Amino acid sequence: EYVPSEQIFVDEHATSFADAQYFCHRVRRSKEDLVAMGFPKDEIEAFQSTVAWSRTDWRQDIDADIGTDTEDIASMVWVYEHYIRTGVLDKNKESKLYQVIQAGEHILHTEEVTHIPFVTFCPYPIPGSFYGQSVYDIT
Amino acid sequence: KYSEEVLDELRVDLQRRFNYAQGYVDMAVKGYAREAWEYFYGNLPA
Amino acid sequence: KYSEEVLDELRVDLQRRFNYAQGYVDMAVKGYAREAWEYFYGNLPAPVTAGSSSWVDRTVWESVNGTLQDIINVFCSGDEAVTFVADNQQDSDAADVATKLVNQILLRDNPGYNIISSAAQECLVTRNSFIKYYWDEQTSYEQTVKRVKVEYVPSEQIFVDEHATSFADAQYFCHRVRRSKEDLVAMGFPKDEIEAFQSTVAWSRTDWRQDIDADIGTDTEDIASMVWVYEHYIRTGVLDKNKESKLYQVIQAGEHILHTEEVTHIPFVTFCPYPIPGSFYGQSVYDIT
Amino acid sequence: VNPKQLPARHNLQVVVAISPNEKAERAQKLISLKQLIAADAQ
Amino acid sequence: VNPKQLPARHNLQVVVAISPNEKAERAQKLISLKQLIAADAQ
Amino acid sequence: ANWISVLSPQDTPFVSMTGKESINQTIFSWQTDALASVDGNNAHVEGSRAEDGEMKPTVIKSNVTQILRKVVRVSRGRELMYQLEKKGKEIKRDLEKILLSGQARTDVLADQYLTNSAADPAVAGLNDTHAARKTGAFQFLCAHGGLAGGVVDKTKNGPADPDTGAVTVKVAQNASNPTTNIGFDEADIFDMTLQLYTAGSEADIIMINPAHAKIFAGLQENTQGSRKRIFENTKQFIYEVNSITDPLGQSYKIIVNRWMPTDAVYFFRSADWTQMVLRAPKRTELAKEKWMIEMEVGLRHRNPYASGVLFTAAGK
Amino acid sequence: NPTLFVSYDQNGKKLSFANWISVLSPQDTPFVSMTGKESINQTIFSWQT
Amino acid sequence: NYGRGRELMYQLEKKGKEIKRDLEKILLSGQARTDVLADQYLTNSAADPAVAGLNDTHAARKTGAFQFLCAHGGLAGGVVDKTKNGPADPDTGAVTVKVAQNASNPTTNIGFDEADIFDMTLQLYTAGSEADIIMINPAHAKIFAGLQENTQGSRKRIFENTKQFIYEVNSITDPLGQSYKIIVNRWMPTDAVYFFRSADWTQMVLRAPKRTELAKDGSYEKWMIEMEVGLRHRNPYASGVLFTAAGK
Amino acid sequence: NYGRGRELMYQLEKKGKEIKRDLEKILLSGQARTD
Amino acid sequence: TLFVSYDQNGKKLSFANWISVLSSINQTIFSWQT
Amino acid sequence: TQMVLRAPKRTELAKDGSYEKWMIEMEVGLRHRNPYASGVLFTAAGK
Repeated sequence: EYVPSEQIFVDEHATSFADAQYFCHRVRRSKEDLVAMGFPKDEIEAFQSTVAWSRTDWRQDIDADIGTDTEDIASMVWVYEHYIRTGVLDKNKESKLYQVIQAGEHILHTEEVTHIPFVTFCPYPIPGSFYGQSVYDIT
Repeated sequence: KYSEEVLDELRVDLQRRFNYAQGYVDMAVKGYAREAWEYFYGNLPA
Repeated sequence: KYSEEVLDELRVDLQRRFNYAQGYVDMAVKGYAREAWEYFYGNLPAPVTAGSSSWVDRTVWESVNGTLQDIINVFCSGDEAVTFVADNQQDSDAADVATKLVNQILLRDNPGYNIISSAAQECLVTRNSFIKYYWDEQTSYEQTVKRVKVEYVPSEQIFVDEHATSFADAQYFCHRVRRSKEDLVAMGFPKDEIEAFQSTVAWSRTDWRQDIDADIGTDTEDIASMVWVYEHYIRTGVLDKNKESKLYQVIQAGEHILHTEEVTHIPFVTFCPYPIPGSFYGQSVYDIT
Repeated sequence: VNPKQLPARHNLQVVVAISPNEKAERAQKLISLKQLIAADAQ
Repeated sequence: VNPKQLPARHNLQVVVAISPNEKAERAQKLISLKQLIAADAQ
Repeated sequence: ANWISVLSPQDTPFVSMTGKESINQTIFSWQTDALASVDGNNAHVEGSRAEDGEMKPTVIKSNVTQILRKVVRVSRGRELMYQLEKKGKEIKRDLEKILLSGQARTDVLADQYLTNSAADPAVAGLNDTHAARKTGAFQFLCAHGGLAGGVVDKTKNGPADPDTGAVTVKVAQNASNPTTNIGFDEADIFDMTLQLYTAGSEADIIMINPAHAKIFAGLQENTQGSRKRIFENTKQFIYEVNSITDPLGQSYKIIVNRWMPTDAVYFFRSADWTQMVLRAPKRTELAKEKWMIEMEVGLRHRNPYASGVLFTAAGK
Repeated sequence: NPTLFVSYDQNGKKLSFANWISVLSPQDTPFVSMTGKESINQTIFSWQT
Repeated sequence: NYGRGRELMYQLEKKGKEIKRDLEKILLSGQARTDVLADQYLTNSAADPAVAGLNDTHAARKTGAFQFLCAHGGLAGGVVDKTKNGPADPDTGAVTVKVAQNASNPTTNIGFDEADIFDMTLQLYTAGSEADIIMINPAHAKIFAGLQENTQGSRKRIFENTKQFIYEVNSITDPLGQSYKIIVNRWMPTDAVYFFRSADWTQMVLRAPKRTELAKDGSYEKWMIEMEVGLRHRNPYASGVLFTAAGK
Repeated sequence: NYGRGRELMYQLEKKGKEIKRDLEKILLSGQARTD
Repeated sequence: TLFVSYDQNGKKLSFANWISVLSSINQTIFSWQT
Repeated sequence: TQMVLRAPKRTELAKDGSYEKWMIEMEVGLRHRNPYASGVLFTAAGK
């Protein structure tokens, strides 16, 4: 699936996915997948990225209600996915990379992974940086 | 055998990292992307 | 049987050499590279007055792209990068093997396309650009690998002497790097892991988004916390001067040396468009336009 | 693959800037050579 | 299809930007090769 | 000429010797007071009949973090990056100067930091009740024995830890001169080593202002005639000291730092001190063309009776 | 509250405690711990000076 | 909790460390002996006199330290007098415990005079102990260091273009050829030094450190640590001690 | 942050819902176009 | 001595945000005909 | 929702001269959310 840039958050000291130390990607996932991993007794865990999106056009408003009931399990909710290279364990251990998937004040999943499944397009790239140029800045 | 204190420390570290990353990325990319999208349709020049 | 006094003398000599090399290289290259990068985006000519409406003319960027497109159409146009060729049949069986190996290592293992694009776009404005290759020996189920870590290297993280004109006759050559605490613990101070700390200005001015001296979220105690280390290649008789002028690679941290060894070749390579004879640095599009 | 078994740069010429279609080109050359070696029986 | 049975990227070159007619092109090449292999009996 | 000259005094040994650790709140806290005393005799008569134990659990200590702005105002070529790097170096120097000062954290909250019930109720609606966050300094956390309002008192020794009698903060007494020269005695740092060994600090570093290194330099010599250098056909005049070993067998490495107060000397240790940071240095601008920096930082110390401080003056 | 973010009135904070306790205490026992034992049964032993 | 793990294992390790520290202090201290058993029919007639028959208090129970005279001069009641020179061993004639004066030095610099060590060594030599170890507390090692400093010029240090400075001394060689090593202990009376011997002088434990507990009354988490260690010396006239100069 | 962190988006969502409720109420309420 | 190790309670936890929830024309003027 | 601390469990404490004691020690607590969310209606004849 495609992924906009308004729902991405990365560190400054990084220049590519390889040396990237921290990489976040907010997602909108239903309550079903969350119940599949945490808080089965509680399903009422409610809640710029919206401005840039609602301004890419002038029709949509991501922070509105399309009609989904809040209690309905399929109600979409914002979750925070992160890839971090850090020794959360004893720092003497290798700088292991870890994928974490959490909700509001609750963590749902954690695991190891040695590769970020994300890919980025960089037309007119800028060496020594994670972001290239854009037609806007040129025209 | 993951401790809850470990998870709390991880939450704190990740929260501060996300705060810094947002504070950077906003003015780095989105401040320009918004006006670029506005120029896309010619809505910025008032 | 390396004495600590020898290491202290080496530290002093290397510190003074780095000081001189920085004092030279700054005004030699970076003072021009910063303004060249600023002209790249047309940010140097300031709005002297509101009524002037000083519309900038992005011309350097144009020529940079016009050259970079042809450059990539020359080298990176082919599905392969290079192909070794021999002169006899007794050594032809190795040509294809070496070719396949280097192609795999460069493309199927490393992002050679991005490396070349970066080494090119950054060279025509910085007067030079560098590429480097090392032996990666990562280890964790305790799998250990031996890879060819090839990577681009900006000119803002390089420091060289003035009396040199090429890697061959280069007497001193430094390259600051940002390596995690893991690799350092693998070679020194296992009981202590809290060894915290223009090159940043030129980089944060190549663009206006990044700030290398900030915190992306990494905890200082986290072993993966990146730290600045000083790598150096020096030709000197640190031993009795009567001995040959041996070359030595040193890798140190703040007031601490981690590794030392001998080596007869610098793994760094430099691009020099419009080269300048008798010098280590060529010309640049900025100075021409 | 033994490293000592490999030759040195003194006997290894290098070439760069290879077009994509060169493969096909080689093929053509090859088949040409084929015809040649078909005409000579020695 | 066993995943362990597959090779690694070190021995897998990739190509992109393939024209639609390339298939036909290949066919031509093939038939050309056919003629070639028809001329040599060895 | 296409370059500029800048002195750029940037020693900063302390910042690189203490590391750093991220937090998630403007106020952090730890808890450690001591182990139980010895009590001497512990004989018994075959019976416990205790009094719910004398645990007396640990005390909870905290510290506050402050803010540094160092605004940039533009009205060499691109002077922006130059002034930005200059201000960055200046703020780093200011941090190195502050963290080693004698400041004492002062804020509306003293020990009830939480006060979630009140928490300054008269804050919302007007938003102009802004107080000034002041963090704890080095001399404040090293088992001080007072403070002149907002600065540690430089004429009062610290208290004693109940675990073992040790006074890690003492008023220097140069018994060599008749209170005329402002200098360390020959046996005033060894007293600190003794106290630390009794308290068990394991420190091995000593920062010093160059206005005091002459003392340790001359310490290698004397007038009574029991200590004197020698030169056996040597073309050198080394006049320096960088290592000490008290009779207790505790090594101590000396380092010089120009950003310390002249009327004080410090006994540091790598792990016992940590630099807590909340907001990293960010280049940005205010609300809706200036530039600015903002760095939230705080000071943490593992245990007060571990590190040591010693004031230099004459008693009066 | 996306309008203005205020700090003094921040409710439901996280104290951010430290998962470690400095229990430094002088306890070495250099020699007395390495002498030995001569376990006995009674409590009126002697050594016949 | 947030920094604590449990309230039992933590407190148990706490009490263990405390009991070890207590033992260390009690052995090397003035813990005068106080016993009630004035046994008269000993030597292969082991019995308890009619007294102490049914009563079950048995308060007085101590051991070691001078009262456990250990070849000392005399104590004043329930406190050890650090001012009494020991008796003379009739074998050869030697006092293993004495108190040098602070007249050779100022009347406020409590400490030794660099001559009392060699006197103690000669006394031991005449006694035939062969001790070679010293257990001294801080505030007295500076004497061991500066013995070569508080002179007229005879003794002196040397620094040959060396950036290191040292006042550490962990060994001395008696003129009699007896080598002695210095070891610092912190559980001393900060007024004396012990010329003790090697492991030959060992202790003995009756009830090893072990845990017990009562079940419940209404509610509690009681526990116990009731080690029953005891000390023993060997030919008290062998080893010796040297108090510091206080005055009387 | 100490307590929660990231209060901006919380406040922004609160204000969005607030203006939604306000619009509903005022639109269903009667008031002239006095100008 | 005296190891209990029952009072660590180094939780150092933060808040959880358990709050409760209760949830084109171009010109400035528009007209219609009736 | 409830706030059971550890659990409801039965166990015996130290005995006595031919006695036998037992305890339960159940510890719980309530948790209401949004106090203005549950209705209460008293009955009164007047005020």
